[PDB]
Amino acid sequence: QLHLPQVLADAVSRLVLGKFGDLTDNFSSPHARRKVLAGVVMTTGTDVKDAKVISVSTGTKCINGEYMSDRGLALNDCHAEIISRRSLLRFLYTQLELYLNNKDDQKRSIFQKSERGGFRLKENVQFHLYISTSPCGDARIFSPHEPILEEPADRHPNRKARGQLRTKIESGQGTIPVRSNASIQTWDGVLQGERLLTMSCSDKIARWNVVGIQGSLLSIFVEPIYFSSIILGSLYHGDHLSRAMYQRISNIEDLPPLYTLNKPLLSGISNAEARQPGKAPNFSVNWTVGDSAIEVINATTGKDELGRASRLCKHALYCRWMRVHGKVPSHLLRSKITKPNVYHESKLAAKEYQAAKARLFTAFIKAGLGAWVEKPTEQDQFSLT
RNA sequence: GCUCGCGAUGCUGAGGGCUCUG
RNA sequence: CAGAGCCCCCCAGCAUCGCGAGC
Ligand SMILES: O=P(O)(O)O[C@H]1[C@H](OP(=O)(O)O)[C@@H](OP(=O)(O)O)[C@H](OP(=O)(O)O)[C@@H](OP(=O)(O)O)[C@H]1OP(=O)(O)O
Ligand SMILES: [Zn+2]
Repeated sequence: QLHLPQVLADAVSRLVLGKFGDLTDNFSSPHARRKVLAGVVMTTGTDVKDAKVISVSTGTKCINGEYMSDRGLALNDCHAEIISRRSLLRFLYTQLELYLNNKDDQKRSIFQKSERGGFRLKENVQFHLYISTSPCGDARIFSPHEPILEEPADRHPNRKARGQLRTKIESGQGTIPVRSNASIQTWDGVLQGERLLTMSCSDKIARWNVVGIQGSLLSIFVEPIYFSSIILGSLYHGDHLSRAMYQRISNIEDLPPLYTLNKPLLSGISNAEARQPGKAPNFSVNWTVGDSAIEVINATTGKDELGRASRLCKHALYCRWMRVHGKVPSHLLRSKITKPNVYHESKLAAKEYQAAKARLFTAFIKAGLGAWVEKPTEQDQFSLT
């Protein structure tokens, strides 16, 4: 019943692991098998009773080059924390839908009207990201073991490798830097046997710490949302994590209004999780609050065991978003969208968000940390049917 | 305090086998 | 079908140590 850093940390770890318990027949389910667990916990006050597990996810793999969807039906990245953020997106959509059904529901929604336009978060609402381990890339690649109590020092802080943007690589292990002669990925190229690169999770969370967690489409509706804390259940290295999360791009400049370099609370837990026994599960469990049960997606194909699209895929989210745009008057829009059709275009409508993202990419380039690796354009070139 | 090159030893997503278990 | 253990091999980075060169 407190709001100290460590008490908070242990609290959200406890809550997420517990909720995952409730969602998997108390860890008996075959879908309880996991290597990395992640989740998001909301707080609406300094008391732990005012804390609510929003989303829970597992997974350690990414889609194969073969199975990319030009329709956006696949999950490109099923590393636990990424999936957690996507589930959080679903929750946000649920809350916007809450605000827009009847005036009676508004008092129970986490959103309210914004004197700058569109919607914003009610005071004292905070989100907290939990990961059972350090996010792949800069935050963990150096020292993938627990820290030792005598020498927590990097011992080689000023190396070029430090802070560098790195990518998950298809069919290979370790998270590798970006190529100096990195011919940007092509759709037909990747489908023709080329190796798919995906930005590491450290890099992605830094990105979230600049452009927000809501992504481009929700910035049409809502003001930027940031994580107030990042809790690691194991492999917590303060200096490395702090570097990866924000510190390495302190040199960033000229951010659009309401956009800051978020520096969330970083904290491990008192009792670190031991490495989960057995093979690393082929799949990725997800769950958002207000759902009947978990959803199991095959991480290699980005779909479930029967080829059905996930509720977290680009398409589904776009459908939710479209259904929110229908119910929102143009004078409550932060950005002008008027008549939306294509995914990529609707993303580009969030001009401020896109400018912030540009500032991020430039921030990384100037520090000598590399150029961000985008999916081929064809990925976001689709509409609903 | 670094960078590059060459080695040595480890650490961290594929592919292919062997054995066992419900 | 599902799971476990072991083995072989690949992946391109990271760590440690040792040589050579340079800032
Ligand atoms: O949760 P993630 O797997 O990281 O998904 C993101 C997300 O794409 P969706 O929200 O459409 O799934 C980004 O979209 P934003 O909301 O940040 O705009 C997109 O960024 P772009 O807008 O630049 O496409 C990025 O893809 P990219 O690789 O192009 O950065 C992509 O990440 P993945 O491509 O790794 O799924
Ligand atoms: Zn990751």
